[PDB]
Amino acid sequence: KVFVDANRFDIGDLVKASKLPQRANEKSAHHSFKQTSRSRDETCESNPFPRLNNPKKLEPPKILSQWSNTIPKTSIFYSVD
Amino acid sequence: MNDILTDYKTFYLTHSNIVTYESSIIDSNTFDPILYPELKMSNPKYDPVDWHKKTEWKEAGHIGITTERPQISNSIIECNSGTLIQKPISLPNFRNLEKINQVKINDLYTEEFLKE
Amino acid sequence: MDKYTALIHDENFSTLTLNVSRYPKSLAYWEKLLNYIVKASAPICKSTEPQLLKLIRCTYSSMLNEFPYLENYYIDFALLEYKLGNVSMSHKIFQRGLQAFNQRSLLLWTSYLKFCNNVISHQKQLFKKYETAEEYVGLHFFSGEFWDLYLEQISSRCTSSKKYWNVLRKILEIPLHSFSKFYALWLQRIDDIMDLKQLSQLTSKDELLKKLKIDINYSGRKGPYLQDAKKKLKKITKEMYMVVQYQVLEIYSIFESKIYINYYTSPETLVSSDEIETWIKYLDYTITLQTDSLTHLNFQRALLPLAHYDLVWIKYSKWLINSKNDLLGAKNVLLMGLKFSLKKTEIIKLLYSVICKLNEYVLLRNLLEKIESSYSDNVENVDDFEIFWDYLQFKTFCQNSLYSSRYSDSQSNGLLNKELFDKVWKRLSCKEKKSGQEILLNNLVQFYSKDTVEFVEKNIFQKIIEFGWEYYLQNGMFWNCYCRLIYFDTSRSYLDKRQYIVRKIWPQIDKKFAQSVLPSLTEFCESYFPEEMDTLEEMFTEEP
Amino acid sequence: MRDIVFVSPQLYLSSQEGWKSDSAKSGFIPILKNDLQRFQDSLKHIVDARNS
Amino acid sequence: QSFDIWKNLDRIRSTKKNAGQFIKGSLLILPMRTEDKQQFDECMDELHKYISKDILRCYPQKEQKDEGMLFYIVLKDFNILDSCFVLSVLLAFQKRLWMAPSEKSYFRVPKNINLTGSFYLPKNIETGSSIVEVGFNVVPDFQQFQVKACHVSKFMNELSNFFSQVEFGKCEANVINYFKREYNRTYSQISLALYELPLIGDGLFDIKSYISKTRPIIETSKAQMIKHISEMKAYNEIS
Amino acid sequence: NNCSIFVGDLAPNVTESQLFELFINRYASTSHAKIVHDQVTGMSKGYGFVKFTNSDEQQLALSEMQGVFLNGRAIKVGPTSGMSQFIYPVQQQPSLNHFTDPNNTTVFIGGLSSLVTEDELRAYFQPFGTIVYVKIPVGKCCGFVQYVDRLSAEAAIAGMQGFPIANSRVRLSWGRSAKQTALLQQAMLSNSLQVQQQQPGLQQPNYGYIPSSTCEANVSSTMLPGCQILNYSNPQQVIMQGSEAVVNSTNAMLNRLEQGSNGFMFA
Repeated sequence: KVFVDANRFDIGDLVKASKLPQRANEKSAHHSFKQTSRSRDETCESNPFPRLNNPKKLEPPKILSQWSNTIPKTSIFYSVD
Repeated sequence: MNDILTDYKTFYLTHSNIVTYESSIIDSNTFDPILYPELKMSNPKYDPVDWHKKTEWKEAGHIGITTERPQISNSIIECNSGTLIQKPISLPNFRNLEKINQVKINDLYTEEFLKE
Repeated sequence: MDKYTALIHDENFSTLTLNVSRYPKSLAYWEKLLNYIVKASAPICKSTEPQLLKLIRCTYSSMLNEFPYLENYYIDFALLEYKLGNVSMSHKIFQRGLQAFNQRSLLLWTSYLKFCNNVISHQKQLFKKYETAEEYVGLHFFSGEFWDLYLEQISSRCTSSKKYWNVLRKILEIPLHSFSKFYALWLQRIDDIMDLKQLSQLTSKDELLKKLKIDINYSGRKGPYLQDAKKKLKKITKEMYMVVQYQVLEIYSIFESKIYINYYTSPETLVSSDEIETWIKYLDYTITLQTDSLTHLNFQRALLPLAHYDLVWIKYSKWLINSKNDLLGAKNVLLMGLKFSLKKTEIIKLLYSVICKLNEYVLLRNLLEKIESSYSDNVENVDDFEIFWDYLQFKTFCQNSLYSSRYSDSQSNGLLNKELFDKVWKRLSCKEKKSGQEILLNNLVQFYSKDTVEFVEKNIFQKIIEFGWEYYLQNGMFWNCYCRLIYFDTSRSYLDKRQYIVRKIWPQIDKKFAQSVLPSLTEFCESYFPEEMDTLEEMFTEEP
Repeated sequence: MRDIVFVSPQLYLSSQEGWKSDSAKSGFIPILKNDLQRFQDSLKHIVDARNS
Repeated sequence: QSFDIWKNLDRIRSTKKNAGQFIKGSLLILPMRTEDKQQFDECMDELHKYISKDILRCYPQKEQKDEGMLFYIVLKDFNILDSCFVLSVLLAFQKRLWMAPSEKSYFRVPKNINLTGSFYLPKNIETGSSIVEVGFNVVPDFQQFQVKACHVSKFMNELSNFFSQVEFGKCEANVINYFKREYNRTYSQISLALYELPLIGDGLFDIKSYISKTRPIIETSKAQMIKHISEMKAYNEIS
Repeated sequence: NNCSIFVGDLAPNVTESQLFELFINRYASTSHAKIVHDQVTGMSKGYGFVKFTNSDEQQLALSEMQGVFLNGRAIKVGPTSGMSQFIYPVQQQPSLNHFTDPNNTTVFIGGLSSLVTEDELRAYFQPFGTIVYVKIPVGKCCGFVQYVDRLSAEAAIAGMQGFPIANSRVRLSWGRSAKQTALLQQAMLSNSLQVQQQQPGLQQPNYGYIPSSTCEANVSSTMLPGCQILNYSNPQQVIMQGSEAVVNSTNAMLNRLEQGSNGFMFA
């Protein structure tokens, strides 16, 4: 209802208005991946347990590559894989 | 100790009144027999009432292993920018910047049990 | 007919509304009903019926009053009211949303400030609102979007080019998750310097003259002078970068790489045993830093996923008690813990002691009135004994507070009050349905007087002997408590009470019922009556 | 508002006054007026377990 | 010093360096609770005979609980002495009902009692000890302030040192009714939360779907726990 | 190393088995291979990933498959992984001792007076969490307290530190189990490797369990999240958490006070 950026209330009509309707057939036949358009009607009954449906591990805090040589090379805990 | 404190919370609430209770409250050790038996359940030692050099700042994120983490002395993370705009902020004072890789472990298991 | 009349007479709307109002704490029913109401208005505009818009506003208000921890739906209804024309109602919805988390929710501050970047029409009020967000929520770990937005607003609105340096210098000491973008902005803005006189934008001139041994008004060849300035400021920034990098790397690699859920799902959800444990570990780390705004922020962040598990409520209440000596804060914590937690035993038991330390006992009586009226004066037939016993201790304390003593030796009447003994006897008459039977029998024998022990032995124990109920005659712990009542008298001698217990109790109990009494009476006889062991053995022997 | 009634089970199953209303009070669920008997007939077993 | 209110009032009038001027735009709200009304009425009539109507106002409740009343005491445009006097009298009276039912003096404070209370102030304060602020207040607009475990003279000195540093100003006109509505709303919410306490099991959680939603999951978690116990037993076995 | 190669522009009649046969067993050993198909249609999009163990074999396969005939078209098996300022942080390992293991939940206790028993030492460490064994070495004035939770070990070390047991101050640290100590003694007598093993996990996620929760004692459980669902028994099995737990614990502590006032147990 907020983060999908297409079911947004104030600026969702601007997203739904100019689709760039791809009057070229090659622009529609180029991409062959899924759209994954999340509708507004998705409720809490779908995906009840967020850990069984496989999540992603969060990204680490990125550091500057010019100052990457001063990282602590020894970690606190043993991390596997 | 938990059994004694729970039995005292059972007995004292059924055999005392506010007249005895309000005279027993002292401010030297904040002692209150209704609430003090509840906080003393978890830890056996409990005090009633220089932080960076203690034995709690050093093993905060991980217990057993001690380390002297680097910090900033004149930290401005608590002051709002409405007060920091009044004057220019001084240079950051540094400490413990020579132990960013050095960590020590009080290894008692090898020294007292393996190597006797 | 319009869409509102067709919405009333529709068959699905009544069924969805009754399934919502049948189980109000099922959030999926609320979301299906809300999506059906929004689907009923496929054009959403100001030209629709206000008789349906009032129903939409009442539905959102009921959903946000039933579930105030939903972060996205305050944003949804606030931008709905912004779509419907007005912004004062949207500001009221944002204010009650930020009050629902008590000013410590990062997403609502971020969405409210992205809203306020267009609607405020005033610069000083925007700066006061962003400084309020700075002093309350500005120490959040994942607040990169908030500080990026605030630096963007400073770089777009301010023309003096001084407040940007101040705020970015503050950010270079805060342990943020996305922190290296701010260091990269700092390093490319040091590169974007034009002369030496802009070094007064960083610090004062005396701090440059003392710590870095550099002067602003040093005239001459300022090329290598400014290059040495850049090198020394880059070295200081590198040292502070090592400090903040070690802090953020420690917090991530120990704590933040384990928590996968940071949002409020539902009161019906389940959170894994890893995440609860890592929230407790992260808050134990957070208490040690002793930064108060960050500590209250991280406790609110831990109240975000799992406020129904009641552990972080009691932990934050105990932290406000012992570490700060701010106990009204813990009282408000335990008051708001009643509105969300499902296991309301330990929070109310701690809140009793919190109220009793404050010496506000009319508030305690008004609180206990809500428990005794929540059952409609039927507290003796409750399944959970932990509610009734924690009620009964402090109700006995209140009855000792109001009424004076009846007995001698300054002994006030405990559970044997006219408003208390009937509630105990109403529970003891069930004998198989209500647990905690022997707890009262061990706690009604704690008076130790001459007339009060006789009073207790006359009201219940002689009445159990007179009726002859099967459950108390079968259990030997009942007779153990009855013998402990007489044997610890403070007025009788030893020989008279010993002759009493041996002669006029042990022949009274049944011989065929002694199979469950003898494991409970043998311990008492080995405890206090050593020479009376073989006498009791010859009474309960295998042959007549 | 016509053809509406505001009701919450938190004040009805606890048997308190003001459990139903016709005006927009904060914290009540709006249901239809003709289905209030269907709401009262649905929570019969909880009231029967509360009385007994 | 002594245990009398008026001697400490004379002392706090003497050596507080021209403390006769009141505070511009000053407001204080003390919500209190009494068991009975008839004992409260004589002390409140004596207080209105001592303190004027324009400075202090009183607000009753709606009698919803019928056992525990809630009375607002609003001190508006008050001086520093009348605030100390009113707070000393009310903090003595709302604890004398529990400690000393036989003393029978509404303006003489005994030695066995310690003054401990909680009073609200508006948010627009500027302070630039026994009275502390609170963290995580329950009121959206107002700030709760705590005093704990003091004698009479310490209460006088601490309240005067608190009001000599704080700076009030620009209060809203009908903020009293706003605080009344918000206070009644918050405590009606927690009273409804206590009303939700018997309705946990089978009442309003949709148990019929919640059992079937978690029936394989708890079984697989129990199988994981049994596998954890067996793997721990294999890990601790010497063999 | 796990070098990854991205094959692209494949034909429609090429499944994962044909890609695994063309990638593995040809002068290399591909560890994994997966063709990225559609989300709802099931057809392949023409792209696939192949992750091998060695980087040299994957580089040789990418150099040999550059332009090979793959189901009538090209293979395009060039590598996918392997001047920006932002790079992910990389770390080494602490070589897995018994201090730097986050799953290490057993506490080594020392400094005893060789006088405390096993049931009494159980009674010291009982309310901090559920426990599995309290056995101690004889004549060594030390012991081992293994919990199930790591937060329970944190609470035990944070509370029990500096607590004198029988007029003798305690020393709390970490340590391995008895079998791992015997393996370390057997590997240290010859001094060949002296390598340790990590303690096994919990096979997370675990929705029912609540950490730092103890229970000593039909069951009609509603499995509500505010209460407790499952728990570890006190020796050991898995028990469903009933409603009459605080009642049984209260009866047990009253029985413990009654049997400790006389001297039937010292714990």
